[PDB]
Amino acid sequence: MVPISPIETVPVKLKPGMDGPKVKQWPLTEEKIKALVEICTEMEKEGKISKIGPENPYNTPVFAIKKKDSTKWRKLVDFRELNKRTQDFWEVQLGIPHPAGLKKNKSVTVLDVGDAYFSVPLDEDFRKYTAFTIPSINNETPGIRYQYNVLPQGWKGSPAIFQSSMTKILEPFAAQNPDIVIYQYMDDLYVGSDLEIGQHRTKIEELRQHLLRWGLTTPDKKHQKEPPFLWMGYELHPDKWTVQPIVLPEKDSWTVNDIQKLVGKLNWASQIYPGIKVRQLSKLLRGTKALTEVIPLTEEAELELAENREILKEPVHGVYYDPSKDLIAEIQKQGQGQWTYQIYQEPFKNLKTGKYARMRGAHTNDVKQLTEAVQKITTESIVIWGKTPKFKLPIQKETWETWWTEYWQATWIPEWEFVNTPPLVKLWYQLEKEPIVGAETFYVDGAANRETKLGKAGYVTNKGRQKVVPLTNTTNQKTELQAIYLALQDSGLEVNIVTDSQYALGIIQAQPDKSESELVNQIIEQLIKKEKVYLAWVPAHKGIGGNEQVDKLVSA
Amino acid sequence: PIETVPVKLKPGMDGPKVKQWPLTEEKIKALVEICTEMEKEGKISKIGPENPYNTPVFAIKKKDSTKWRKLVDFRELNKRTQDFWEVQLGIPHPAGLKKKKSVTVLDVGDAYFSVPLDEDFRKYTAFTIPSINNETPGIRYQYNVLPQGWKGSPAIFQSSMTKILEPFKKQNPDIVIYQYMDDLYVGSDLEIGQHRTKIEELRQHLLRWGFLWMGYELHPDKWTVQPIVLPEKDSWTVNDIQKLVGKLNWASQIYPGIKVRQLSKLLRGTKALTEVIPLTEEAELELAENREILKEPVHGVYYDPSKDLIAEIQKQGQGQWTYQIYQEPFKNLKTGKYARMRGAHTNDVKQLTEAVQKITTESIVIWGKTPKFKLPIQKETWETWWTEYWQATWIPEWEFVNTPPLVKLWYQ
Ligand SMILES: Cc1cc(C#N)cc(C)c1Oc1nc(NC2CCN(Cc3ccc(S(N)(=O)=O)cc3)CC2)nc2ccsc12
Ligand SMILES: [Mg+2]
Repeated sequence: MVPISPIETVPVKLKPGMDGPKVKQWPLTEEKIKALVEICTEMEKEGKISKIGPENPYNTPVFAIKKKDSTKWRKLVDFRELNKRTQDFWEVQLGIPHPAGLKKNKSVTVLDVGDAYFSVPLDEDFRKYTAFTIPSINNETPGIRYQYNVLPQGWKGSPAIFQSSMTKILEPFAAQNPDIVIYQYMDDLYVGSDLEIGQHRTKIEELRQHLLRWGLTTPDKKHQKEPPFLWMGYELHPDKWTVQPIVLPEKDSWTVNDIQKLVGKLNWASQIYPGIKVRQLSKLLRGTKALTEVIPLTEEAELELAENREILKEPVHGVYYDPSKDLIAEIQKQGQGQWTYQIYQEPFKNLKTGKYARMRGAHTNDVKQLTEAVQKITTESIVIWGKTPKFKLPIQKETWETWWTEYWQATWIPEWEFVNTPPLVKLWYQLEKEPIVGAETFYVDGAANRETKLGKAGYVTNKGRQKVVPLTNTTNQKTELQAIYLALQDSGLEVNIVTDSQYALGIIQAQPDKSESELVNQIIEQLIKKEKVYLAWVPAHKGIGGNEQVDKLVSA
Repeated sequence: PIETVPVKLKPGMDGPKVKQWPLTEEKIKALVEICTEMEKEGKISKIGPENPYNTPVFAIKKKDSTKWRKLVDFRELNKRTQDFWEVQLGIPHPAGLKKKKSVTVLDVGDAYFSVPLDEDFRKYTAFTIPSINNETPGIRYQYNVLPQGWKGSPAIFQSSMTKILEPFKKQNPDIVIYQYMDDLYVGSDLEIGQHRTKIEELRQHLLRWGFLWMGYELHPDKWTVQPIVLPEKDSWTVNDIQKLVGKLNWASQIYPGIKVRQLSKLLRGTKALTEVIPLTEEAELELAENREILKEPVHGVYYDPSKDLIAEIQKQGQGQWTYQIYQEPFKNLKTGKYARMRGAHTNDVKQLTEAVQKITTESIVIWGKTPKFKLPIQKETWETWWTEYWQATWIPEWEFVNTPPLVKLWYQ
């Protein structure tokens, strides 16, 4: 007998104040009972479960199930109730590596750790909670009662505890073999290296010798898979990676469910297929819960789809990461709040691609969206590669300098260079810091009746120009913007405008270049046409000339 | 210190479960090295999957230090940890500290590693060194001793500290020593030559009781509320008077008695913004009377220790930053302005981050606690970058201002 090391037990507890399950065993046919007795007798011989006396008061139901052609019964212990009552665990990370962060390992072996799993003992103090009962034939004897000694499949803690147990066992082998990589995925242990196949086979043998210290046998995975590996929705080849086939269906009729699957496919594709766009296809889902509601496609959603079909006609691939080369991220503006990017180390050889869509907002501008895209890519790059990329941005250095030195918020973007790839991001207007000499001065105001919703908007100027416009179905805030709009419409290329509207100032000081308000948009279009605009604010109802006059004109 | 002080969470609360944010490779490598040595010294231990808690960790560099340092973000654990009345009912915050001519800040967080943490509480200090690209599971640790940055540590360690210091205090009764989290604030009224000596005499005294060798030098000499000032001009344009009336209208929310009627009178009509208006005598008097009002302190300003301190910050341009600390609006307890932030002439976010730490330092000296910040920055930009410039061992709370305040002009 070769002594083997025990696998360290994880102490397990029920949630505070909760007891173990006490779920009644269902009745089963004579046929299923025979099947379950046979299965459990074999599990018992292998140490997986143990018979127990009648003192244990816990119970979880057991079932017997079949398959279409596989003509034998399967055991199923339903641990849902126990799972509700088991403590939380540090879970197996939901995150998986992104292929573009992987580095070349020419040699890979896949070991099956299915059998090692059953050497992981279940905390002895917890086993009582896993009791189950095989009902007896004709219910004329006591049911056969078992509990688990190993991690039950289907129980809440089994994946985290199995994974942690393997990691701890593998750790010394990994640290003393820095030229190999090891990655576990359920019963699959992937062991890779960039060594000549002979030296690699040796490391694999050394790994097997290591795991034997715990009595673990790990043979190669049945029916060794030829390249590429089909992993987590990717195709991993020795020197390149892509997503698995992206096939967009043809359809006369699209439902809310069909469009969801389409965006998901498109979103999956967008990590390597550059320029994918999903706005017009997502706009068809705004607010609806009926998933069979046939939503006709807009001519803009058809265009978008057709554009994505073109992008998807041919497979593209990414390359793996080379730590010795620089990491570069390039961004393009696509329109309607959409942005695309490529990350690469060599021109024309993308590590991966991606996209970024404008946040929901009343107002926005292109420089803010570009900044947000940069922050997203920055964070994604730190995740994948542990470093910020150098950026190539379609914004002139002088445009950026003007923006951040004058913008009221702090803002930053990391090391970057201009790439002259239209359309370029620009500032569409800039207000003056001081009043303009020789420019006419418009005092603007608007007001509305809260009940009738009737309003007025207008201005008076130092040249005696004046305008008041009656308005229907409006609000104070809206009349205040309308007044500014009228002053812009009716002035020369240089204009001083005086408002008392804190609402209007707050909007314009935010420097939007687009809005969900047509009126704000009309004001932006006027600003773009001016040469110089000074916008000044005064408190309302303080007797300030000009302002007092127009306030009267519009307040009835 | 063999005996551990029992510590619990607040009633009905579980431990923190805060996501670890992604870290650069150089920071990960630094944390691996630091934590390997800490594990060898017994300060932390690897934990298993039965521990589901987490607190974020990152790596910093103290002001002018090339050695990486581990910083655990215990903000969630601290709010979940029982309130402490450790050895008494509380240490009344020393009002004399802010009056000392010089205050030196000493990092004494290393002292915490000599006290063991309550064995039943350790699981709540769990933290993860993350992997790059999710390629390995994070390295999972918990603390065995009092951790730096945790609310419990100064509280549990306070008996040991007061004894370590008593001989020094007995000898220097005029030096104020105040502890906040991992820091000691040592103030006196001597010249830096004697003060440095004392400071070096204190760390030596600390080294003989079981350090760092670093120190920050503050001069809370003139920390006050900066007066509202009005322009003094020989010729006022329409625009100048409009700006003055707006500023006075704002000041009128703070100060009773502010009047603008006579100044508004000057703007009778619909005048060009650049037209020069002569001040009448009535308007000159009104402006002088406002000027006199603004020389007095604001009425009914008092600190209420049961309420949060609020700090607002404005970017003024050209490396200048203004800020106000208050508990209720228009009742400023302190106002200030910073310029030429060190080492960030081209980086807004670095400047803002340094202003946030300076203000927090001032807040600890004056009131013994940190303010909640209203930051003029988009959340995504701040969250991406602030850890890159952080140099303090505490971290305050903050929220984001997305609408430009009209008042930036008035603090201009
Ligand atoms: C080893 C492994 C396999 C799979 C799968 N499925 C997934 C992950 C996450 C794995 O884990 C790691 N993978 C790597 N690199 C990659 C680089 C690209 N290839 C694909 C390939 C190469 C050679 C052959 S071949 N010629 O032998 O047939 C076939 C397929 C696999 C290894 N790096 C790390 C670092 C830490 S974990 C980890
Ligand atoms: Mg009005």
